[PDB]
Amino acid sequence: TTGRIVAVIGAVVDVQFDEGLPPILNALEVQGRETRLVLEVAQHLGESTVRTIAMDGTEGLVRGQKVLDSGAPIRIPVGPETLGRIMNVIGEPIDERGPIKTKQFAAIHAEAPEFVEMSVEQEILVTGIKVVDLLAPYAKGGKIGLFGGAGVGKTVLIMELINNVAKAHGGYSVFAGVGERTREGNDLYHEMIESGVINLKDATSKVALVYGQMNEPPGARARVALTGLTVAEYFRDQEGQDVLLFIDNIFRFTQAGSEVSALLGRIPSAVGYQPTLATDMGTMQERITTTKKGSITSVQAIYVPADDLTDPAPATTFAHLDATTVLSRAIAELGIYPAVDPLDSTSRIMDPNIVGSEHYDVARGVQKILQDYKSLQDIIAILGMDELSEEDKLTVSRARKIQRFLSQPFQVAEVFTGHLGKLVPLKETIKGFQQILAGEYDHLPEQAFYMVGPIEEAVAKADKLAE
Amino acid sequence: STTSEQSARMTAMDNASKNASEMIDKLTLTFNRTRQAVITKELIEIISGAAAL
Amino acid sequence: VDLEETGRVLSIGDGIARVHGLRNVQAEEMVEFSSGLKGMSLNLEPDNVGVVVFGNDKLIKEGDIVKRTGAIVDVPVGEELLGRVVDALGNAIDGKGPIGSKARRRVGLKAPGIIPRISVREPMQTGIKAVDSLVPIGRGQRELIIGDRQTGKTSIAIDTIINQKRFNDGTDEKKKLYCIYVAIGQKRSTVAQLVKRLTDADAMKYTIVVSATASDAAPLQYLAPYSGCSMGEYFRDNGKHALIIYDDLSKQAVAYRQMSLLLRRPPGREAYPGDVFYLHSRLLERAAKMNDAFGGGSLTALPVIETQAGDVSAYIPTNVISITDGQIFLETELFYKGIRPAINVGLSVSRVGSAAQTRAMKQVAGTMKLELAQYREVADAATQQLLSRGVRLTELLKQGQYSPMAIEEQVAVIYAGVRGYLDKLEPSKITKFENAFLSHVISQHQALLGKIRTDGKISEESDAKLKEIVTNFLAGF
Amino acid sequence: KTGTAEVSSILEERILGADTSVDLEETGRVLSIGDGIARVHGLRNVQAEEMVEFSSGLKGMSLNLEPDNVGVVVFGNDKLIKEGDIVKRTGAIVDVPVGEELLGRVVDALGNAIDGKGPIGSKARRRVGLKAPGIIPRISVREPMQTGIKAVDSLVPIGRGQRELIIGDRQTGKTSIAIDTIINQKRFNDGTDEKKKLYCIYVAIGQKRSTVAQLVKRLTDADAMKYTIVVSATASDAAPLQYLAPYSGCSMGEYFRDNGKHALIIYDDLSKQAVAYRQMSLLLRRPPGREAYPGDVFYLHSRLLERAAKMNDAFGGGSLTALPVIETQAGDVSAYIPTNVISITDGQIFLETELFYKGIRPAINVGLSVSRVGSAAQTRAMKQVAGTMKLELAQYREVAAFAQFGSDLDAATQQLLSRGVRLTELLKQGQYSPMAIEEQVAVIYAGVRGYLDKLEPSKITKFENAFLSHVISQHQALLGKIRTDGKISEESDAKLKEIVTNFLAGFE
Ligand SMILES: Nc1ncnc2c1ncn2[C@@H]1O[C@H](COP(=O)(O)OP(=O)(O)OP(=O)(O)O)[C@@H](O)[C@H]1O
Ligand SMILES: Nc1ncnc2c1ncn2[C@@H]1O[C@H](COP(=O)(O)OP(=O)(O)OP(=O)(O)O)[C@@H](O)[C@H]1O
Ligand SMILES: Nc1ncnc2c1ncn2[C@@H]1O[C@H](COP(=O)(O)OP(=O)(O)O)[C@@H](O)[C@H]1O
Ligand SMILES: [Mg+2]
Ligand SMILES: [Mg+2]
Repeated sequence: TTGRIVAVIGAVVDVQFDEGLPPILNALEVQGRETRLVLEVAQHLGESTVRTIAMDGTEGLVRGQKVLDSGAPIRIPVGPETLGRIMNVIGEPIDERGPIKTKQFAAIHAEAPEFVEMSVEQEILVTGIKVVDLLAPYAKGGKIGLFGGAGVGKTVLIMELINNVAKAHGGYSVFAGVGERTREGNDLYHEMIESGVINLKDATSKVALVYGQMNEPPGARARVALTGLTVAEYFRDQEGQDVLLFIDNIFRFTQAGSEVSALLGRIPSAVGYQPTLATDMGTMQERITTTKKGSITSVQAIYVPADDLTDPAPATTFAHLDATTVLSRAIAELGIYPAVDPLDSTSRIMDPNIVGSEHYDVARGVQKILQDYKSLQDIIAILGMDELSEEDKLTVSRARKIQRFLSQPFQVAEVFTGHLGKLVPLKETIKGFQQILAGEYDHLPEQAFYMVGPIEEAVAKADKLAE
Repeated sequence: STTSEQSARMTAMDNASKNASEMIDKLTLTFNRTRQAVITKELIEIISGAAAL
Repeated sequence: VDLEETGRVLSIGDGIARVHGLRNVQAEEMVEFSSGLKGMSLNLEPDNVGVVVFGNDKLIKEGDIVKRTGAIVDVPVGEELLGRVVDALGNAIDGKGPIGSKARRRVGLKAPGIIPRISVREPMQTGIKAVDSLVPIGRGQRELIIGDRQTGKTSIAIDTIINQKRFNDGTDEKKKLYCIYVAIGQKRSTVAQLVKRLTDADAMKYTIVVSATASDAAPLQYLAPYSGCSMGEYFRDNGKHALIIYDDLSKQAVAYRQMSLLLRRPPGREAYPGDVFYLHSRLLERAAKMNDAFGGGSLTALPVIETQAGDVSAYIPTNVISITDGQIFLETELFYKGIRPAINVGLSVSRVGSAAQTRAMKQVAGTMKLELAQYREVADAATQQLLSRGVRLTELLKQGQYSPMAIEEQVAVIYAGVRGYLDKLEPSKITKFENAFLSHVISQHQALLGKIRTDGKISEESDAKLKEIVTNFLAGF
Repeated sequence: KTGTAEVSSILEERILGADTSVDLEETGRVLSIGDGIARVHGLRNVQAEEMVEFSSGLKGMSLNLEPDNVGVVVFGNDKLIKEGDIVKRTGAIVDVPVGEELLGRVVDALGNAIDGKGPIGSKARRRVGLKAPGIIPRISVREPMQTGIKAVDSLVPIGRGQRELIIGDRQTGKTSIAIDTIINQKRFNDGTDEKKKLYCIYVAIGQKRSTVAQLVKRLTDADAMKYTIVVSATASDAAPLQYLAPYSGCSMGEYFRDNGKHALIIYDDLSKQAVAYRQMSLLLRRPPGREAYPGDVFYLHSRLLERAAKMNDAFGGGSLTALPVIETQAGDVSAYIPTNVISITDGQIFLETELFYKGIRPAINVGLSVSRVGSAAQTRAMKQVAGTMKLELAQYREVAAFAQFGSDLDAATQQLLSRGVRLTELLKQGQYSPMAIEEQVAVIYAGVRGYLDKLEPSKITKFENAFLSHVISQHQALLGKIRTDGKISEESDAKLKEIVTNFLAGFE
C-alpha cells in the first residue's frame, strides 16, 4: 500500500493512506530516500491519516513523498549468522562486512510467552564466577541489574560472562547497546575481537551485537532493546537453549521512551516521564523469561539519576530485577577482580528452598564474616590492631583469606593478570568457602588465595610460594 | 582524668557522627521527594499553560 | 450498517478508541471489536464514543467494526472458578478448558450500605504468630499490608491462603474461607511460581487467581481488582466467606494514572488524577460483613501497597490508610537484619479485628503485647528483665515460610514464651526450642491442643496441663 | 477543530477560482508572523529544514511542515516581514563555507565575515546537518591533545577525537580553559611536525559582542588567530542563528577532520544553544517536556557531539576534538541539559568557586573530574609522573578534612597532608601561560619525588616558577630529549634528579 507524507514535525511524520491503513506498530519505508528511512506507526488520527515516529533523520522530506507500507512490523534478520555482526535497530548491518545472510526474519514487536509457556520452578545460572555464584547467584531467565559502570571492569565482566556461558552451557549471547556512544561502541567491538568472543575469520563467534546509536532519533534508541530481544528470542525458541542478553544501558531505554512519548504529544507523568513508563518497561522485561523451550537471562546495566533510588526510572526497573551486582571502585583499588562488592550484591534466589541449604548456609556465613571484618576494621583504624581478642584476629585473618579467594582470574583477561583464566564450577566454590570458613586453611598465607581458581589451586600456590 | 576525658570525647564524637549520619539519611530521602515534587509541579504548570491557550 | 447497535472506530491510539455510531450504547457498557478485543464505553459524547480497549491497541484499526454486547461490564462468577487462573475479564489463561460459569456480576456494582453490615465478630486466621497475636484480622475487615520492595508481603498473603486449608478441608461450612488472589502489574513468572506453590500445598481447590501482569495493557490492570472483588462478592452475598488479596494496589494506581493522562486529564499531586482516592475506596468499600438478614457472608480484603524508601506519608499510601481498617507495616530494616515476618508491631495496628481475636489467643497475646510494649520503651534490674523478655518474645515471633501454624500451636508457643519459661534459655536457641517444642505437642499431646481449640479458651485445667507440658519439656532440652 | 490556513482570505481566493494563478509549489504567502516565527501558506515542494527566502531580503528555515502551512523560523528581526509577503524556495538545505580560507576570520553562524576584513575566500561548502561517522571509520583515541594546563594534562587527560566537557558554574574559568587550550597549540602549529598541528574553532553562542571582541583581541595578542576560526552567534542574534552556530562550527571542523588534519572545536556555550532551541520549539507550539525543553533536545546535542571522531588511516587519520562548555547553576549537575551532555560526552572538567577563591586557580576539582579515555591520551613521561601524582592526590583527598587539625595525628597522615598540599600548590597555574609537556613533566616530577617536602607551601609557587626558568634556559638538551623521545629514559631520569637537587640545594 502507498500513502503520502502530509506532515513532518521534527521526528514525527504524519502519512496519509488513501487505500488501506496499516495497523499500529507497522513499519513504512519512505520512497525517494538516499538511505533507508523507516517510520513506525503509532496512532490513527482519523481521515486515513496515521502518525509515525521516524527511525532516522527526517530532514529533506517533502510533504507528498510516497511511503510504502511493508505490511509487518520492523522485521530483522535473526539466525546463527547474526553472531559477531553489528546491526542497527532496523537490522541493517553497520560493520561493513556485507549483508547478514539468513533464511529467517523476525518481527521485533512480539508478545510475552503465555501463562502456560512458563517454567514454574526456579533455577540457577552457573556463570563460573565465585562471587557471583556464591553471594548473588544469577537466576536462569531472570533479570540481573549491574551497577558501577566506570573503569571498574564492567566490560571485562560482560565479556567473561559471555565466554563462560558460551563455554559451560553452550548458549550464545546478544549485546543490545541502547543509546551507545559510538566511540565506546567501536572500543567494545575491538575488545570483543581481541578477547575472542567475536571471530571475523572462522565464524565461531558467540555474541550478536545490536547498536542503537546515541545520535539516532528518539524513535530508534527506544526500539533497539526490542531488536536485541528478537535476536535472543530466536535462540531461545528456535535453537532451544539458554541465552544471555546484555542491555547497556536501561536508563537510556526509559529515557528514549520518554522522549518518544513527549514528541507524540502526551502529558508527562511523575518526574516528566512518559505516562506509559510501567507498561513500556513491562512489555520488554516480560519477554526475558524461562519458557519451556529455552530461557533468556538479561543483564541490564543500570544508572540511577541524581543517585536517587526512588526516581521513577530505577523505581520501575527494580520491580523487575531478580538479582544485583555492584562493581565498586573501592575493590578494584585492592587488586581484587572481578571487583564485585560482596556485601552490596543481592539476589532473590538466595533462599534455602531454591539454592539448597548448604549453599545458603555457606553464603550466609561468608556474608556474616565479611560484615564482622568490616566492623572490626574501624577498631583497627582507631584503637590499633593490638586491641583485638584472639577470636577476632582469627576472624580478621579468615575474612582476608575469603576476600582473596573471592577474586578470580578471567579467561578474557590473560593480558592483564599473567595467569590463566579459570571457570570454577559451583561445587568447587561451595566446598572452597566451606573449608575456609571451617578453618581448615588457617595455616596458609593470605596471598596464597589471591587470584586462583578452585581451592586446590590455593593449596598449590601455597606450596609453590613457601617452598 | 585526662585519659578518661579523651576516651569520653572519642565516644561522644562517635555517637554525634552516628546521629548526624542518621539525620543525613532522613534528610536525603526528604530532599529526593521534594526535588521530584518540584519537577512534577513545574512540568504540570507548563502543561496546563500549554493546553489552556 | 446498523449505526445504532454498531459503529466504526474513528481513531485508535493511546488505548482509547473513538468510535462513530453505537447510538444506543449505554455508559460503561461493554462493546466488542471486530478483531476480538473488548472495550468499555467511557465517554458518551454527542458525536462519538470513547471506548477504552481491554487489550493491546495494536489489534484495533481505524475502520474496524465495534458491536455493542448490550450489558454493563461484568465478569463470570461462581464456584466454577475455584482452582482456575483467569485474566481480568474472566477468561481462563491456565489452559485447563473453558471457565463455564452460570452467573455474571457487574464489576461496577455498588457496595452494601450502612444497614446490611454488622460489626466484625469472626477471626480470619493467618497462621502467622506476629499477625495473629499482635494485629489480629477479623472476617469482613480490610487490613492493608504496606511495605517496600522485597520485604515479605506476598509471603503474608500466601501464608494466609495456605493456612485456610485446615478449615476448607473440614466440614463446618461456617469456617471455610475461599481465597482470591489478584495480581496486578506483577511479573508473570512470579504468578506462575505462586500458582505452582499453591498447587503443591493443595491450596488451589479453593483459590481463584486473577492476573493482570506487567505485560497486560493498563485497562486490564485497572479492571482486575474489580473483577476479583465481584468474584468475591458472589461468595459474600451467598452466605459464604471470601478473602480477596489485591497485590499491589499501587500498580493499579499507576495504571489508572496512565489511563487518565492518556485521556488528557488534569494531573494532580505526583501526576495522579483526582479520582485515585475514589478509585480505591470504590473498591475497598465492598469488603463488608453482612448481617444475618442478608446471608451472614463476609469478604475480607488484604490490599498490598509498596511504599518507596519507607515513605508511609506518601499520597497513595495515605489514601489507602484512610480507606482501610488497619495496617501491617513491614519494615525493611527488620527484614534485612533477620526478623521475618518483619512486621513493625510498633506502627502496625488493627482497629477492628481486636474484638474478633480468639479468647485462647486473646489472654496470652494481651500480656505478650504489654511485654513487647514495655520492651519497646527501653531499647539495672527491671530494665534487664524487660530487655531479656522482649528479646525472647521477638525471637519467638520469627517464623519460617509457607509453614502456617494453627491457632492452638501459636497459643502453646506464646504461652511458653510470655510465662517466662524461656527467661533462662539463651536468646539464640529460642527458635531451636520453638521448632522442637511444637513437634512434642504436635505428637504426644494432641488431646490438650484439641481441647483448647474446641473449648476456645485456655481453661484452668488446660492452663495447668500446658504448664506441666512446657516445664517438663524445658527440663529436658 | 480548526486550521490556520482556513482564514477567510484563502477561502475567498479558492471560492472564485483565483488559486490557479498562484504557484503554490515554490512560493508561499505568509499567513502569520510573530516572535520570529512565520506561518506560510504554500511552498508545497519545500523540504524539512530547507532554507526559504522572504521577499524583504531575509532568510528562514522551514522546520514545521504541517498539512495546512509551513512553520518558518526567521533569521533576523521579524520587523521586515508582514502578513501577505512572498516566500521563495532556495532549494537547498542550509550549508556553510569551509576551508583554510576561514582561519583567522571571525564569522557568524552562516559563514558571513563580520570582522570587516573583506570577503571570505570559500572554495567548498558543507551541509551543517550531516550524519556523523560510524562504528568502523573511527579508531581508539591514542594521541594527546596538549591543553597546556598542568591539572588537565596530568589528571584529566584529553585525547584527540574525544569529547570532554568543561562543566562549571558562572565565573569559574571555563572560557579560560578553552582559551589556554587554543593558545597552547602555537608551539605545534609554528613547528613543522604536520601530525601535531591542531586547528582551533571557537563557537561563541549567546555571548555579548564585547566579550567576543575582547577574546579575539586576546587571541591576536598571543598570535593564535592565524589557525583559529571564531563563529559568533551573540545575544542579539535571532534564535535560529544561535541554534545553528554549533553546527556551522562542527561542519567547518568536519572539513579538517575529513581532510586528514586535526581540529579542536569549543562549543561555548551549549546551555545557550539549548535555550535557543527551546524558544524556537515553544513558539512553534511543539509539546514541551521537562523544564519546557522539547522532547528532542538530547537528540539535538547528541547528533552534534557525536561528530567528534578520530578517523582511521583508511579515511585520513584526521580528528575533531570537542570541548563543549556547560554552565551549571548552583552546583546542580543533575539538571536536564547538564545531565544530557554528561551522559553524551567522554569525561568532564568540573570547576568550582570554592576552589577558585581558596586560591586554586584553575579551579579544576579533581575527584569529580574524570576522563574515560585516561592514560591512553597521555605521553609515556606524563604517564610515569601522573600515575604517582594521581595516586597521591587521591590519598590526600580522603584525609583533607583533618587539615585544620593535622597535628596530633599519626606520621602517615602528616606525610599525606604535606605531600598533598605541595602537589596542589604545584597544580596552580597562571592565566594565558600554558606549558609545554616537557615543562609540566619536569615540574610534576620534582613535586612527586619529595624534592619539595622541605620547602614551605607559600614558597612552592615561587620554586615552580624560578626552577622552571632554570631548566628552560640552562638545560635545553634534556627537555628536547624528553619531548622528542616522549619518555623519561634512565639517563634522563638521572639528569632530572641531578638538576632538581642542584637547584633545590641552593634556593632560599
Ligand atoms: N518468613 C520468612 N522467612 C524467611 N524468608 C522470607 C520470609 N518471608 C519472605 N522471605 C524472603 O523474602 C523474599 C521476598 O519475599 P516476598 O516476595 O514475600 O516479598 P515481596 O514484597 O512480595 O516482594 P516483591 O515486592 O518483589 O513482590 C523471598 O525470596 C523470601 O526468601
Ligand atoms: N587560572 C587562573 N588564574 C587567574 N585568574 C583566572 C584563572 N582562570 C580564570 N581566571 C579569571 O577568572 C575570571 C573568570 O574567568 P572566565 O570568564 O574564564 O570564567 P567563565 O566561567 O568563562 O565566566 P563566564 O562563564 O561567566 O563567561 C576571569 O576574569 C579570569 O581572568
Ligand atoms: N579480571 C581482571 N584482571 C585484570 N584487570 C582487570 C580485570 N577486570 C577489570 N580489570 C581492569 O579494569 C579496567 C577497566 O576495564 P573495562 O571494564 O573494560 O573498562 P570500563 O570499566 O570503562 O568498561 C581495565 O583497565 C582492566 O585493567
Ligand atoms: Mg510480592
Ligand atoms: Mg566565559
